[PDB]
Amino acid sequence: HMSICTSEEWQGLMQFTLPVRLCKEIELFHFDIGPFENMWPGIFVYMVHRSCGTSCFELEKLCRFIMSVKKNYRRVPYHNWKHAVTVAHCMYAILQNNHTLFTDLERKGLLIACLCHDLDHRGFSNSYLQKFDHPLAALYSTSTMEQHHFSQTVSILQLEGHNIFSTLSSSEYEQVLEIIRKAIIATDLALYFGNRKQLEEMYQTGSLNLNNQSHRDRVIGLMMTACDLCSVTKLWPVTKLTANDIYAEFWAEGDEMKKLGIQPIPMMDRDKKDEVPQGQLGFYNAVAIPCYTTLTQILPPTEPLLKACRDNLSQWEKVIRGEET
Ligand SMILES: Cc1c(N)nc(C2CC2)nc1Cl
Ligand SMILES: [Mg+2]
Ligand SMILES: [Zn+2]
Repeated sequence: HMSICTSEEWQGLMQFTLPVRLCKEIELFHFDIGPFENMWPGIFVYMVHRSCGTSCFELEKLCRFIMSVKKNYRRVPYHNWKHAVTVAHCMYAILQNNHTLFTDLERKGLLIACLCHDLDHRGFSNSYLQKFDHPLAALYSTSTMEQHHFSQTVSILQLEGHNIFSTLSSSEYEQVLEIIRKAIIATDLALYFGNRKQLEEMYQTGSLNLNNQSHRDRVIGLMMTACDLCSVTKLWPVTKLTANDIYAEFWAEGDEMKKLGIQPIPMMDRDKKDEVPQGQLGFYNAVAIPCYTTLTQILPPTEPLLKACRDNLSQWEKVIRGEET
């Protein structure tokens, strides 16, 4: 079952107003929510109200939904409430800059999918769950955690007073749940490689057509990867601090494996931290740079993400060369 927020929590959120000085900052792709922890639920309400409107959702239901989602993120080093709001902010910046390409249903579904995309993450990878035959891997054979995050999103919507989508027609309700399911499953990095390869081929051959639902689904999937990996698009000190959290979580998985008698892969071994800069250079070359390159080709307003990713790749190269630590 899903944890539920308290009345004090959602009522407090209903009263929040964003300081006007932050309006200019929140619109920027490089915005880092880090320094504003108490404002994170309020920043999410602000982004939903800007993209979709103050009357898109019943305010009481939206505040209960957000505070219950926060309560169902766990105290893990990386896949936590901060990550959820960071990914939702990147989606907000992408949607704001490509507004007319997305329907009202898609913008509301994608912001909610981003806030919920790692719901109830336990700090263990799909690799761990599958290798050790965890019951989640029996229920969900592929994209294990992602299917769980979607099931948890539906469970929160089913809590009394939390169904923010109940006012949609029956056809739009089904459509928004499908947008959310596909977007959350797209955050499984195993699916990204094939998705990006298909999109690059569609773009290069001139067959990419945003009026085609299957092509829209793929573009949305790439947008979800771009948002999920957006710590690589922040200013260097922020990118480096988030990388410490990414590895702290993977090292705890590696420690658990060692206790269970299985040697972890080097990335998850805290005794192999010296290999992190080369691991990051590999991740940027194989995953991040191609992701933002293809995204910028399809959605030119997203170019700042690619520029920042390239800047951070250069910083990791400087670390390898001993110019930075
Ligand atoms: C964003 C992100 C991510 N999801 N996973 C990694 C693995 C340690 C390589 N690095 C980054 Cl930078
Ligand atoms: Mg995830
Ligand atoms: Zn994530």
